[PDB]
Amino acid sequence: SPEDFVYQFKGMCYFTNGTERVRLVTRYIYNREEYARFDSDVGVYRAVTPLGPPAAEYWNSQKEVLERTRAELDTVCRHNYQLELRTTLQRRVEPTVTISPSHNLLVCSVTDFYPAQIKVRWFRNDQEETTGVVSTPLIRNGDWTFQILVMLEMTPQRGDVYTCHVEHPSLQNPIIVEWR
Amino acid sequence: IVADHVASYGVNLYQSYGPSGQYSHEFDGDEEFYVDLERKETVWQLPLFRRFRRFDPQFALTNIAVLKHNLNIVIKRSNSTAATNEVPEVTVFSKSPVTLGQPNTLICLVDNIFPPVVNITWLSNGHSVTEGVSETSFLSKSDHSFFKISYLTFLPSADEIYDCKVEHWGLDEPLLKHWEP
Amino acid sequence: QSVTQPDIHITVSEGASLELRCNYSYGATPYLFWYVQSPGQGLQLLLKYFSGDTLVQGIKGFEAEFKRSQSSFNLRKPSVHWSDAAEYFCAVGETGANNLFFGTGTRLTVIPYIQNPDPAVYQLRDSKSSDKSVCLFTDFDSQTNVSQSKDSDVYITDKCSMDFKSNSAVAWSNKSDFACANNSIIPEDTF
Amino acid sequence: GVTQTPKFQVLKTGQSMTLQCAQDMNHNSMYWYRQDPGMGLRLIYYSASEGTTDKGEVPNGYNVSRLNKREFSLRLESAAPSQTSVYFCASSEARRYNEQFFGPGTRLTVLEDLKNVFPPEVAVFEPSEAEISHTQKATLVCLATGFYPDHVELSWWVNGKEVHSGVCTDPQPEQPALNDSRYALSSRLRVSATFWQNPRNHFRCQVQFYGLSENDEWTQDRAKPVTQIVSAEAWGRAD
Amino acid sequence: PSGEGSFQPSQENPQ
Ligand SMILES: *[C@@H]1O[C@H](CO[C@@H]2O[C@@H](C)[C@@H](O)[C@@H](O)[C@@H]2O)[C@@H](O[C@@H]2O[C@H](CO)[C@@H](O)[C@H](O[C@H]3O[C@H](CO[C@H]4O[C@H](CO)[C@@H](O)[C@H](O)[C@@H]4O)[C@@H](O)[C@H](O)[C@@H]3O)[C@H]2NC(C)=O)[C@H](O[C@@H]2O[C@@H](C)[C@@H](O)[C@@H](O)[C@@H]2O)[C@H]1NC(C)=O
Ligand SMILES: *[C@@H]1O[C@H](CO)[C@@H](O)[C@H](O)[C@H]1NC(C)=O
Repeated sequence: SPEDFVYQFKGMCYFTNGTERVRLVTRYIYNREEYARFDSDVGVYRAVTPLGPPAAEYWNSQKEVLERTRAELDTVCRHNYQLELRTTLQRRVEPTVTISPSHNLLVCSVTDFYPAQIKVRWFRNDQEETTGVVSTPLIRNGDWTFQILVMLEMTPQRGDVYTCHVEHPSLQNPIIVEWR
Repeated sequence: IVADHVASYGVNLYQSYGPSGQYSHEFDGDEEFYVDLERKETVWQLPLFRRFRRFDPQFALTNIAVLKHNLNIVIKRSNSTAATNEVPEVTVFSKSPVTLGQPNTLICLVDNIFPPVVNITWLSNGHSVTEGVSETSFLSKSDHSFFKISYLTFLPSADEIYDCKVEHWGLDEPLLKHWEP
Repeated sequence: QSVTQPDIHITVSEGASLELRCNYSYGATPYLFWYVQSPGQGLQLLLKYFSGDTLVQGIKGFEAEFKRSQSSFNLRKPSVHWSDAAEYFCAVGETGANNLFFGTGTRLTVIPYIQNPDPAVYQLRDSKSSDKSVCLFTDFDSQTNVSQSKDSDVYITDKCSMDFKSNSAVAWSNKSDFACANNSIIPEDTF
Repeated sequence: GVTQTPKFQVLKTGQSMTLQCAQDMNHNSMYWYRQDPGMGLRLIYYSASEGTTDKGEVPNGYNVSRLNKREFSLRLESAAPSQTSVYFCASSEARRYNEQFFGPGTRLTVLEDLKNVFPPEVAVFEPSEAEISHTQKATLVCLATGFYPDHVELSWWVNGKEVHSGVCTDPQPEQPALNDSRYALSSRLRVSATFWQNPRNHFRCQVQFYGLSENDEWTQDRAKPVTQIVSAEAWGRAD
Repeated sequence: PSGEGSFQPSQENPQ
């Protein structure tokens, strides 16, 4: 019901193979419509929608504005990445693995881990990787931790032991949790 | 579009309603910090960031001022095209597996928030909760929309129903997402 | 963060090469600047550096190279002009800090070149109302330097839009009985 | 560009004065510096954006107010002899490490005693007869003696128009022992011999003086050194 | 400690 006019500016950095590949994209957005942007691969300001040409042409005409934005690949993208290595990229949080029976279905709850890289597998008895498991997408908790729930369509027997193999870069050896 | 690590230094936001604004830095989809524009201070989300990293809050105040100036020019260029309200997606789930006795946290993911004006409150058995309630800032999305996450530190009991009240202009009535152990 | 200038005053002739020394304290990604301040005027940015090529070209035909290992940003010019005679300041900044630290400043004096120098003393006719008598010397090369007045009640002044190339200095006293004849003067003089 | 009002100001210990600064570059950040010999530039106060004010390194005895995006003023409640410095106003797009654009500057001199303020004498020199016969070029050395403070700007006016060609003025202007000693500035005007020989040509050495205002108190027998131009004229001579 | 780098947004044409 109330009238609102939103404006957004996103100065993004894209890193690949560490410091090898770096790309900057400054996005100028009116409400949800991105009208102007600056790509490091392009080298100049470009209009995305018909609301962008007056801004892009004015920013390209000014020599000081273009020189500043072109230099932002080293002054902010490459600068903050060096600071990121000491804290964020060095941050390793060990996951908590628990199995709960929901009694012809098993859920492997992998809780609180950083970074996003994870490999979870369901095993039947010994060295028999099951192909009937449904895994939830990578859930973002928001407080620099992730969680993933891997469900398994299970049928129990007299001498059946179900193990959950979890691989994460924070561990030197994988986590194996059993269920009888 | 494809990269090993995606970062935003930062997500600059300003809107006519209030008028209110927001400045935050993101790395791989997670918020590093947010600048409290009124108190003129940098609030880091991790204890590791508070001890080894610093940010000048003056950079945010000057950037939001440019955004304030730019918004007025683009309104006239767009011929007063106001922001259309979006239907938000609400999901409620626990941080760790629910076990009676062990302390847990309830996460209320409110996705597809546009414009970025939302009221997220918690309800336990029909009564409003304020104790042990923490809230993150508006996290940016590729479709230029926002998502906010609300937390509730609680102890799961034998019988205790929880609901997440979300108030947005994209909804006629406040949406309630129920949760129970 | 700080900036240091070892030179306070540099005297050079027109056309000769210039080198203004400036070194900075520290910086992960430094912002180095060079400002020129003409007498009776404000500061004007010549050149700047923050990223890219180490050798940066600026306005008024100035250039500077960024030495990270030596932590310096020296300003250089192949041929100096008479208009370059001003105070030079070098500022320092950082990417994650909204602050700028300016230097003490280095004074620069450029003596104009005279192709046809004719140094001569002239007996000037002072006004009837004024108690003082005036005398002046015009067109002297960069090799000749005029020194401060020896006598207390005797005052000398120095010195000096494309007419003329020559410059002049005034030496006068309220005694009225003052004679033009001096510290280190050219042997060839008229009148 | 950055505009600063006034250009020169003489104040007594305790007086109040406001330095108005304006920029037409649509810049968010505005600054107020003070230039001193040997020290360089020392920031007093700075406004990063409209409706925001922050202290510099020397903010004691000063107060600022950011009226709008283009104007930023520096107010002095009580004048002190330690505040005797030339003030410069700067502006940058948004950050301090952006190209800073400076104004012309405002020279300020605070004195305890208002008795040591004297306007100069415009002693316009008549070109020497020996000069016209030798170098074939007339020179007019308009001298200024007995002036305090250095709040003096000289301008040469020929036939109603302000000239700059041939003007030679001192960069910095008697008693070396005296702390409140009056200085002396010399200004020369070199013109062709044919131009001076013409009697219809008019020469005027204009001296703009920045002294006390009409509201200021004066209880001395001598003439009040008010903001009045001191000018003397000279006409061309054939012989 | 070294401060965090930030992207400066380009001001729109006021004319
Ligand atoms: C930009 O937006 C305009 C909307 O209106 C106003 O303008 C902007 C600048 C802001 O100030 C807003 O807050 C404000 O609301 C568009 O104008 C309107 O476009 C409509 C398109 O469907 C059109 O129907 C409408 O006309 C109506 O009024 C006609 C009678 O006009 C009366 O009003 C004038 C006001 O000046 C007054 O002098 C008289 O009383 C007069 O009789 C009527 O005949 C018609 O049937 C409509 O009911 C437009 N109104 C106005 C005032 O322009 C604008 O649209 C374009 O321009 C207009 C001139 C026209 O050519 C349209 O077809 C165009 O789409 C829009 N411009 C663009 C580029 O999108
Ligand atoms: C949020 O709550 C306030 C009252 O505290 C109300 O005025 C406002 O409209 C609410 N916002 C939304 C989006 O419902």
